[PDB]
Amino acid sequence: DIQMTQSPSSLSASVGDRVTITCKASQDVSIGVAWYQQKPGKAPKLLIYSASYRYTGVPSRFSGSGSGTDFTLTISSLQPEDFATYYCQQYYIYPYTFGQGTKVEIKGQPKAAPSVTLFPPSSEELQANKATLVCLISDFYPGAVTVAWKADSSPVKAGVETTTPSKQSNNKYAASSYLSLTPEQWKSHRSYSCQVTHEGSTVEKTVAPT
Amino acid sequence: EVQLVESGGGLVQPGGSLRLSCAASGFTFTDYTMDWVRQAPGKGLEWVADVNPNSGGSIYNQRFKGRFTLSVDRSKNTLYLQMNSLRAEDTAVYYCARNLGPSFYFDYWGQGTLVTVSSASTKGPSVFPLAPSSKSTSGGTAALGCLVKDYFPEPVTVSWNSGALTSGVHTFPAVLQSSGLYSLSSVVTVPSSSLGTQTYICNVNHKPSNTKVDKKVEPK
Repeated sequence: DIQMTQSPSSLSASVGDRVTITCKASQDVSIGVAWYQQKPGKAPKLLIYSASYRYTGVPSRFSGSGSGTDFTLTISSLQPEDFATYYCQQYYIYPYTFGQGTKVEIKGQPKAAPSVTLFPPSSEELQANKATLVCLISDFYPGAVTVAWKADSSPVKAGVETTTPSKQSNNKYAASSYLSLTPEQWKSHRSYSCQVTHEGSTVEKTVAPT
Repeated sequence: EVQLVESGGGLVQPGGSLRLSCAASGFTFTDYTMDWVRQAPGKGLEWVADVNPNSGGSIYNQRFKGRFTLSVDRSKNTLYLQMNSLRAEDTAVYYCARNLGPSFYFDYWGQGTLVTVSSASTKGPSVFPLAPSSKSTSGGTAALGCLVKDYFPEPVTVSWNSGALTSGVHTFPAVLQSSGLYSLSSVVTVPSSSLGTQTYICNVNHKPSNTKVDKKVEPK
């Protein structure tokens, strides 16, 4: 079929950088090419049509150029909100093929240590003969953490579920970890600990029964 | 304002059928061409089908011909996508979109609705209160919340006090457990563990199972 092949596949870039994304069509498509921006869990937004025409309300820092088989999207001055996945698309010829997207992710912003919030099982959960420890991690950058749990002083492996980090609306990151216990396990230790490591430093929270 | 509002998402068994709706407003329905576009979890975008609202004449991407049908209702400015014989690879966020004439770029999109095709059954969440505690946080403010436990599929929405409380609320993305069910949490930053005359109720809407839970959160 008709191929739209974006390059690179992902980019790390800093606020104020000029960024150039390429899109190669498998055959001459004239200027029948559009660019879209998409943020996690949101609909794509039309940026560029006819290869070089800014859509209404699109900021002037976004530009398209090219024709034939070679197309380009340029972001001249990367702002914090420009971080998202960019799609090219040829739109004249069935089935109106999208490129596979270029992920522009942020780099070089201020490092921040995670805030950690730890809750013990609720009295309602325990009465349903279940127990869940809840460890909520927010406001960290870069977006990587590891989480370990301890019963008293001993590492606990079983029953840990941890999310992948994801961007908050403030361009810092959030993540969650859950420890599943039986009520007897919960009651039989003096305390449990969530320990969150980020850039070699740890923030730990402890909680105790009753 | 042009708005495309889709509904009809949720879980369907393999071989099952599912019908999506796209209510269009803010523009002349018959002036434009209406589209479906889909996005598999973590994958690219794929145009699915289009229909001219005037004639009901539809064109389909080749993987969906005979399987999917589009229809419109002009009198209530609404577009449908009837999906049949669904399979696992059909699991995706489905968008409706709008285009003009022969050039199929999309200026307006719906919000997207997740269709999950799976052997498993829907399950409403068990919602538990997370009692206010000063010692719960690392940063010297107090916090309370709701644990939204063991539901399937995504999505769940959370608000507090029916949308009246927005300040200091943080709702975390779901984890998928090994059991195959999701859990998420929503936290509210508060002054202390004594709530006084403040009320805190978390409203958890799980459309896929037709379940809402409104959980009261109080001191231990």
